[PDB]
Amino acid sequence: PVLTQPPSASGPPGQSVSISCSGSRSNIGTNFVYWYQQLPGAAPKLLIYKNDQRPSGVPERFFGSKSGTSASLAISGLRSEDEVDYYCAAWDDSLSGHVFGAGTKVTVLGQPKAAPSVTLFPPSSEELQANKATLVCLISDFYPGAVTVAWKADSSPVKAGVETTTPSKQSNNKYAASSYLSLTPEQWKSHRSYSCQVTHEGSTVEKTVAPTE
Amino acid sequence: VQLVQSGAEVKKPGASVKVSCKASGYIFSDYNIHWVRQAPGQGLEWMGWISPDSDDTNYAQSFQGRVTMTRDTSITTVYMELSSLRSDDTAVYFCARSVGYCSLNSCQRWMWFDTWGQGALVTVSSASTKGPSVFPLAPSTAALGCLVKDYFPEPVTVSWNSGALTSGVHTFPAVLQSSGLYSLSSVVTVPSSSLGTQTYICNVNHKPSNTKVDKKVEPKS
Amino acid sequence: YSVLYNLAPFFTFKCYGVSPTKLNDLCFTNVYADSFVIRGDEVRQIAPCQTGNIADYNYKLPDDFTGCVIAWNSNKLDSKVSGNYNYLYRLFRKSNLKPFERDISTEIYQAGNKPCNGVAGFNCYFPLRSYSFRPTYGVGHQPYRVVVLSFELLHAPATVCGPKKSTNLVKNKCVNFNFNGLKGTGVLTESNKKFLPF
Amino acid sequence: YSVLYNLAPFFTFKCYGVSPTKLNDLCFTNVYADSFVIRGDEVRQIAPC
Ligand SMILES: *[C@@H]1O[C@H](CO)[C@@H](O)[C@H](O)[C@H]1NC(C)=O
Ligand SMILES: *[C@@H]1O[C@H](CO)[C@@H](O)[C@H](O)[C@H]1NC(C)=O
Repeated sequence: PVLTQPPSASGPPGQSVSISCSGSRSNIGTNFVYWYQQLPGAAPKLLIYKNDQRPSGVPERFFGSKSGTSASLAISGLRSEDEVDYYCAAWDDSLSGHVFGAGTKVTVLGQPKAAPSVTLFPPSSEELQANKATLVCLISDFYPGAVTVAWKADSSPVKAGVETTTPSKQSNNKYAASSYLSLTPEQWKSHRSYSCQVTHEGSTVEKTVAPTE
Repeated sequence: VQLVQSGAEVKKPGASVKVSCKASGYIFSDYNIHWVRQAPGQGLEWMGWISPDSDDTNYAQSFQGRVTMTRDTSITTVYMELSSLRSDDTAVYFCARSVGYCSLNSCQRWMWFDTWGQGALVTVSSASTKGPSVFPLAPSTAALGCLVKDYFPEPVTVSWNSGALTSGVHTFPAVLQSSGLYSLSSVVTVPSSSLGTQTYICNVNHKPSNTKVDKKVEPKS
Repeated sequence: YSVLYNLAPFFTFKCYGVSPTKLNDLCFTNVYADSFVIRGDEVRQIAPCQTGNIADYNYKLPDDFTGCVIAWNSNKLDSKVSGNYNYLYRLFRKSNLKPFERDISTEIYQAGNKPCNGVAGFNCYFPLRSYSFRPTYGVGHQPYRVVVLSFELLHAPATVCGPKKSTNLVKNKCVNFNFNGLKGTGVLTESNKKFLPF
Repeated sequence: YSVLYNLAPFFTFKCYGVSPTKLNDLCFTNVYADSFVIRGDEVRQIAPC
């Protein structure tokens, strides 16, 4: 009744990529299977219909078959236009409704190691007049996109009230993230200093701010 | 053919939402239109289809009574309405179209979707529409910016010097707080010599709440 | 039997047993109606002792038939752009069908000796195949809405026939009679015999 | 006598002599095939006399 699929797939250029999509005995075989591809930030489009039939305007590098129970396909080669996820679809007699897979985002397999840039900002005076305080730590220009944010109050780390973002791609294929610490204005003055520690690839960059500049 | 849909809308948990898809370039009287939903973190989930000429409709087991079907062949539009939507309905709506007539249940195994409509994005989260609060970040090569605090919902647009300053401008992605309100910051890299001469003003605009705040960033001694 | 002529012209009007010309004189006791749709090449298959598609695998007809069939074109209603997939047939089955027997299943045929049993592949295919009605298709693939108006002999008190006027009868006179479809010449006299109320 | 049904639907299937329903039971000694093409109005012309 459920149609499993791996979250993502990887493959070097000019090499076949294996995509797995398996279902139940009534989901596959009893009814035909269908495949669709979705552009990023757009609408999905039909790719493969009627089992092994190939439509006009779609090239021949897509070879797909449902086998007996698990539907698997491979792509001859890899290009930059093939960086789209694929959805496998089939009909279920017991559920009486269509089912779809999770999707496999094919990634084309360069950027060297870069130290992250950390900029920590003190809470604004206008925000402090509104009985609020927020520490803004900004992380930019690091590769690969895997960082861990640690907040230190003098010598005691703090865990309550921290909100961090997932790493997102920049314009120059770099990664960036931001961390926010909601703080009591009475607690900001009572501490000597606040530090934002960013751990990236075993290297830590720490910026320290003070209530008295 | 052309299959236009309604634009992006914002909503509140427990409320009702209504979207419509218009059919053009083909005969509406004998071509079915299917409704599918795509939420982030998972794949497509099927909802149902509507008969354009007849009135019989079929729904999924999870959405048997939650969804409603309305049609009007005079203007060739399909009206999709949802009542008592849950908090996890933040997704996009596609007015998928299939060739031929598939009013019966048994024709779905030979049925495929050829053309798809545009994504009707709806944002649902446990929060009310509240205007943002903008405060400057004084510099301490210099870094200055503005933090967009306590706004709902997405999105916000930030610009520097009304679009004149475009080099070194980075807009960070939003974050989800424990109170249900979003936070965002945007920093720009400027030379340290041009701090006491040039004026840097952040232009924060929030279209869902119709709030536009222009805050000037000044250094603090 | 007069409001069915304004629908559409009839491609065929064959009638085994009862002749169409005299549907008003007879009076039956029960009327059977079997409605389905066929394509243009499939019209001749609605006949006793036929095979291949319908009278062997889908809708078996008995050897003796005294009913009528009505066929007409329905290009204006059922035929759609790029065909209609609602109407199906069964092509694969292990055995034949008894007359007037309806079958339905979600199982798939086992053509060969391989025990597939729910998995499609070689020697295991779906028995139901869809057929479409495209405008580009010829007369051999067109929607032909047909009905099977099955009948039977007079072995019961008659119920359904035409609105013929029933005049008052006379006794002890040489007068023709028409009692529920049967006609003859004679006299009607009261008899002292006994008939069980059934 | 099973692969000919998957080709195309049959406009006519009239059979003189042998009945189409029982081709499996008998066993013949000589099979002759004569293939040609005709128009729609000449379908009925394939008949004796
Ligand atoms: C069939 O019913 C429709 C419904 O109003 C009617 O318009 C049409 O004339 C009918 N067809 C006949 C009486 O042949
Ligand atoms: C006739 O032969 C061709 C040759 O490959 C094949 O593709 C086609 O399916 C055949 N027709 C049948 C089996 O009806």
